[PDB]
Amino acid sequence: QLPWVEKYRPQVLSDIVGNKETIDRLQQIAKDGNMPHMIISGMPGIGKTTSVHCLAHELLGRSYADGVLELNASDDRGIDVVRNQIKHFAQKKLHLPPGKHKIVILDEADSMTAGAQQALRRTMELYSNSTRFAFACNQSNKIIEPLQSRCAILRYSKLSDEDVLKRLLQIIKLEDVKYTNDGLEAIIFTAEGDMRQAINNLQSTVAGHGLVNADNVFKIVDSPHPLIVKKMLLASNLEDSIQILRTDLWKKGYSSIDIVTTSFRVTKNLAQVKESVRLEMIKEIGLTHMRILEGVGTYLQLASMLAKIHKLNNK
Amino acid sequence: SKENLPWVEKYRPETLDEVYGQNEVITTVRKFVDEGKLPHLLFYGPPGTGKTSTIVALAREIYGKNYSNMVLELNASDDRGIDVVRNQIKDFASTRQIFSKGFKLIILDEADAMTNAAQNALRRVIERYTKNTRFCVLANYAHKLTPALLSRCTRFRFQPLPQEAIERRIANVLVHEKLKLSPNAEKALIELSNGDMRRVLNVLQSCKATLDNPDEDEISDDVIYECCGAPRPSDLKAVLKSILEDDWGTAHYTLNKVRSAKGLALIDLIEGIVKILEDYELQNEETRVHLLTKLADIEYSISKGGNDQIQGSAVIGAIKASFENET
Amino acid sequence: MLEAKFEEASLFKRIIDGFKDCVQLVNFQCKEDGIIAQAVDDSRVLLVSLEIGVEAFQEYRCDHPVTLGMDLTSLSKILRCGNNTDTLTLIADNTPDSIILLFEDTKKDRIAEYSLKLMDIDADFLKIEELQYDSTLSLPSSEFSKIVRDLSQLSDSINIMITKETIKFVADGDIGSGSVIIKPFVDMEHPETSIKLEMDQPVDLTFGAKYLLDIIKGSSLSDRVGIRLSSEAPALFQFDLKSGFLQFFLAPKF
Amino acid sequence: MLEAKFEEASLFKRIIDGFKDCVQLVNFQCKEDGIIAQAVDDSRVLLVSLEIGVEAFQEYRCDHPVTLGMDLTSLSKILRCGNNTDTLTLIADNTPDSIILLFEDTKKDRIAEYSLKLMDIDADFLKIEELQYDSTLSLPSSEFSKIVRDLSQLSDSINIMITKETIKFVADGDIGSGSVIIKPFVDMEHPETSIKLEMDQPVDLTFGAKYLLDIIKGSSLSDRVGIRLSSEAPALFQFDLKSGFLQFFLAPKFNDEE
Amino acid sequence: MLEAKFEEASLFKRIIDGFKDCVQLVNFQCKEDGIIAQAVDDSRVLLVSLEIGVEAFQEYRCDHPVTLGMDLTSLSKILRCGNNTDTLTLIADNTPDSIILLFEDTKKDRIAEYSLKLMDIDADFLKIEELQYDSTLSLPSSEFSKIVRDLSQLSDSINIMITKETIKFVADGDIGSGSVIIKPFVDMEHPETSIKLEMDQPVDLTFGAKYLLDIIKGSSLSDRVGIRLSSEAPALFQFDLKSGFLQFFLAPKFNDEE
Ligand SMILES: Nc1ncnc2c1ncn2[C@@H]1O[C@H](COP(=O)(O)OP(=O)(O)OP(O)(O)=S)[C@@H](O)[C@H]1O
Ligand SMILES: Nc1ncnc2c1ncn2[C@@H]1O[C@H](COP(=O)(O)OP(=O)(O)OP(O)(O)=S)[C@@H](O)[C@H]1O
Ligand SMILES: [Mg+2]
Ligand SMILES: [Mg+2]
Repeated sequence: QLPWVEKYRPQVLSDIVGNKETIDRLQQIAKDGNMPHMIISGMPGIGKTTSVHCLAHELLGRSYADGVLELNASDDRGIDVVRNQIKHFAQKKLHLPPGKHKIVILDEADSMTAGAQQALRRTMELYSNSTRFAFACNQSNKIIEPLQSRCAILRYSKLSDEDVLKRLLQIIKLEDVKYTNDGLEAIIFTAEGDMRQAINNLQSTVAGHGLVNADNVFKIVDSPHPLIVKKMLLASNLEDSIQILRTDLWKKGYSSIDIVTTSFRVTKNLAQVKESVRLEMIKEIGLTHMRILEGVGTYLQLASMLAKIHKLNNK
Repeated sequence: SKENLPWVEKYRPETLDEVYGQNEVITTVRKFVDEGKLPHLLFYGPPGTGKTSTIVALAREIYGKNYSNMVLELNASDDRGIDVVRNQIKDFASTRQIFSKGFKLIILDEADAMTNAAQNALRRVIERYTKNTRFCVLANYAHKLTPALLSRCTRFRFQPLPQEAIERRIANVLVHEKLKLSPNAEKALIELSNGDMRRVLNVLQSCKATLDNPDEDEISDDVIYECCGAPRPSDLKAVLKSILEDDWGTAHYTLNKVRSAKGLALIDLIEGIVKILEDYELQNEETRVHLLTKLADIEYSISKGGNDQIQGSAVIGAIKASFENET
Repeated sequence: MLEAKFEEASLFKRIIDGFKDCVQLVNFQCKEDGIIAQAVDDSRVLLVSLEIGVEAFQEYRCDHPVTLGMDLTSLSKILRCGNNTDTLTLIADNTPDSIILLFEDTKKDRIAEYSLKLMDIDADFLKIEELQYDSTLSLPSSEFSKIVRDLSQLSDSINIMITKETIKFVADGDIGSGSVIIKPFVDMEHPETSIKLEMDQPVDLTFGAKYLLDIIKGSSLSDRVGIRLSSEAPALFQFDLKSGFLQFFLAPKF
Repeated sequence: MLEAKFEEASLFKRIIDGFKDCVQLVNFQCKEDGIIAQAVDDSRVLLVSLEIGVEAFQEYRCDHPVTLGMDLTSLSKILRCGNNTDTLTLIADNTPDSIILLFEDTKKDRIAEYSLKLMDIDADFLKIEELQYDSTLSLPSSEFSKIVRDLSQLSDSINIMITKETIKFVADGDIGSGSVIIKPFVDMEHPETSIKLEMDQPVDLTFGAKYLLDIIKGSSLSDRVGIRLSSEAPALFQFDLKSGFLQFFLAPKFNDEE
Repeated sequence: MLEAKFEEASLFKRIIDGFKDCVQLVNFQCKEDGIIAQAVDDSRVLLVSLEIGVEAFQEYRCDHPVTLGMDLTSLSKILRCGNNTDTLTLIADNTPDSIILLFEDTKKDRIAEYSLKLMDIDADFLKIEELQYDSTLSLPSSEFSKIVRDLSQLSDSINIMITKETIKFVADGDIGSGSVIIKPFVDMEHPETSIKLEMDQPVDLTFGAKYLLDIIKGSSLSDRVGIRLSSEAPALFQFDLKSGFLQFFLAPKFNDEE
């Protein structure tokens, strides 16, 4: 069966729960027409390719097949292609409504060579009245400044907790899945603003266990055991925290980097203890993370971090 | 002949029934293949867990003895770029088999070293050609794979080998070889493995070589500890005892003679003393706090160099001052 | 059983030269009306198809068809013993594990005999030839070879374009572009040099130069080459034999 | 513009064969009195200089000189379509980005046309030829090729020594030493086999065998080769064409200098 | 001293072509009745033995035998200057450190002279030839070359079997097996194509194909090849020269012995 990322892939700009400003901008553009050259940059899995696909579809109607030229990184996008095929498409005659234009979608624009990017300048400049260019990339710095000067720049940001939660609730309502609040919270926590990864983890948890619960999510998508990390940090005695770290995290194959990073997140988002003790625990966690990043990542460093956190909590 | 391969290669599983440790994933994969619905697999796990052996035995069970021809196996040793994908993988997926009739199998072993552009080009190959071919991605780190590629495959986490399965494999090896193993020696062997069958097989071959006999005797803990290397538990406990009870100068002399008689390293002794003192039932946790803090500081200092004698004296003084609070 | 005697070992050697390099496995089948053989390359863009009628042989006997597969490389390795003028007899029983090649000189003198190990290949002969092609043309094969050898240097793709009374081969790559334009013409001074063209519909297809280079080898079997092109199927390049033909079907580049 | 038609594509192919391998970039310039071309190797010890007068062509038209640079390898890659007997026409506008090579058979039949991309090279033609050389000699080029091919096997350096009525080529290396001694002589039975020598001063120069090997290629353009040597400048090896010549100027080894 | 002049440098070049590749060091010895040379490969399964009588030379003078050893590769490197038609003179003093090869054209014109460094080899010529061999046969050498070239492709071992009026060469390996069967016959239309066989005892020996391949080179020296086989000694393959012969003695494979 089709995955939920592809099955429930948005086909209308209203279904996108991304950045509201740019979404309404593109919606008004598709409503009025006169789409300009654009470059959409951001991070993977936030609704960049789907956004430009929806814009092109809504703007071209039934003429999407013969008015949109899609070129991904999977196809050759060198100097020869830009010289021959893109120029032939831009010079192609096509009867369109008096508010629409031919769209050239270029996915993964940050991978095009310098020669092709240089040749695309006059290609998009001489046919800017019947052909429009939409680039979708992750690093806007990889595209030359002359190309960026002839187009709008749309920087997509991370998706807040509310938007991903709303989209997951819509998907659950459309799929009739049994879930719980802590399970969705763990899913969003493991997603890190990645909507595609969130939907993928949700579908995997559903197809693997049926019930979307935090235990299952931290099991089918087991990585550092956050709740377990919180229970380890919130321990009252040193031996209990040491036994938890040994049995639950270290004896199960959790890497030290995941443990310390999950540890940082738990602390930052902690609310049981005061602000100063939280900052001191983050400072200890931060030093331990620095030491690990240097390749000294072992169990002794995490044990010393826990000992220092307990000493801070020891008044 | 197979008698020339090392024990890690000689005892490679050829069928799915010889892959121990993984039961929840092995049964699920067997059911996938028997019922027919075999999705794109993503075997994620630590080294030496049996992912490559599992997928090789799976392809053998699927296609028969002609596996080496009906399966496209790519790895980090082979050039895996975006053009390599575009040509080879797409031509393999789009075409059909030259030896029989059925779906194809592309085993992308160690695909965590592939370029981001290669994965971006392959994520649409997996989604387009999905009725005549399948994809199996083997990984040790799930952070090197793009989330788009990570979401198209069913993820199977290879857990470290437990005690029962590793002891079963050890018994199988002891049956295949004219060799005997002591129970406590077997336990010590399982302790220094961390669920890595490669290490167990290697050190088993090495201790069989250490026997020096026609194998009429047994392999005890002494053989394993002297052969596997690393400060022996005997010298470890002797140094710890001399530090805890004996005099400062005597403790220094003992540590020096122990680390210079066998050429041991100070970091290995530090880790061993940390592992041993973890079982010590101690008084108020201040001693444990001081011990862990000072030992981690000394380890981080050793990780950058310095004077070995100064660091050894620091270890001795740290352990002593930490235990002086237990009175 | 298989029992086919070629007057000159040379004919068989040139035929195999045609399968050579571009394919690894060949599936032969002898029967009452002759011998056929098919080989497909790994990427499946090229099919080499042979047909040798009973009359091409000096002696042919078949009371029971036999299908046999073999490694092309192994076969050519053995296919340089024919002295060209030697007589060659292909021999095999009804359930063969091998194919026997028997080369003999006129006199009883020297007899070179080989027993080639066979491969098991699932019998699955393709029948992809079309009733009508968009355009059909024939020209001297040496001319076609030159045309291919010219353009090959410029690109990995050579385009063939056909319009009324015009055939144009084109290559365009890094160092520049090239083209060879030929026109239909009847030479009575010797019609084996004429260039015929029958166009039902203009065609414009692109082929991988590496493959056209494999195909030109057929020049050694025939003076002329027939090229049939269609926008609906693989192109057909054909080299006629006395009672038979060697055909190369090549899929256009998408 | 450039518009030069060679009767036989073969002449141009042999000329380019001469630049081949030993140089990478060639700078051509067509003008009212013909075409010239110069190419210098990377180490700058060899200069290949060509001159083709208007009369060497079947048709030549020039109302505006054009200078064009190109990669030699690219040119030769394309220079095997001439059928030798084909007609070849070099064509270019006054401000070219390419050079067009047009090969045609007598009949309208087959037309092979190429459009070669040009390289931008700073125009800087050298004029290093001397008024007088210490010694001058000519001999059959096939003979010169053999002499070079002999000695080459023995060393990376071949010495040319000239004294009154004596020309001596010498190589000396690891396996031993070799020498070829030739004497001036007029053969009336056919003077294309004669060996002329005019010596104003004895000369003794050493050249890198790898370069002399590149130079011998000119045999395919002329029956004889002229060799002009001087202790003051690069040596000149010249192969005459009908209305033109191909020249190779080679710097003597200082002790180690090709 | 050594002083041997070959009419055509070509004869010596073909002779050396025979030692070429299969051996590295050759020990020559000139004397009153001619020149002999022996070379044994490293594995000691092949001995190459030459004999050139006084009459094979245009001029030969020897008042004092000289033995000299040399590297075969060095010699062949120098052995492509003969123009084939050049005259070749081998020259050496009684206690040489080198061997001089002097190639000259009819006219005084060109003289290529080489001085090859010699190697010191303990003089120890072998005399392993037998009085009688189990079987003896001769046939055109081009035919023998084809027979060897056929079978070589199939295996690293080629077996020669002889029975009354039958000679059979066989190879059997991975891809299959092959055999060439020849029968004795007198062709009066030209007896240089006949195949003679004298069998005193049936023989059946196996040889390493790599070695037979080295041996076939002798075809260039003689129209026919003589093959003498025995179960007691190395086989002898012989190529006759005008006054002389080139012989190859090859040890049969024991089961694995070239
Ligand atoms: N704002 C969104 N609303 C709903 N679904 C979304 C949203 N953003 C992403 N998705 C889901 O994520 C899938 C993939 O989104 P993409 O737009 O391809 O990700 P991306 O932002 O382009 O980042 P890339 O492609 O890795 S550079 C879609 O098919 C949706 O299922
Ligand atoms: N579950 C197992 N049962 C039996 N033997 C095993 C098992 N896992 C590993 N081995 C042994 O270890 C060898 C190596 O196994 P591999 O599958 O190559 O390791 P891996 O899981 O692929 O990890 P890599 O290759 O370092 S990413 C095998 O040939 C076996 O001898
Ligand atoms: Mg995208
Ligand atoms: Mg592996």
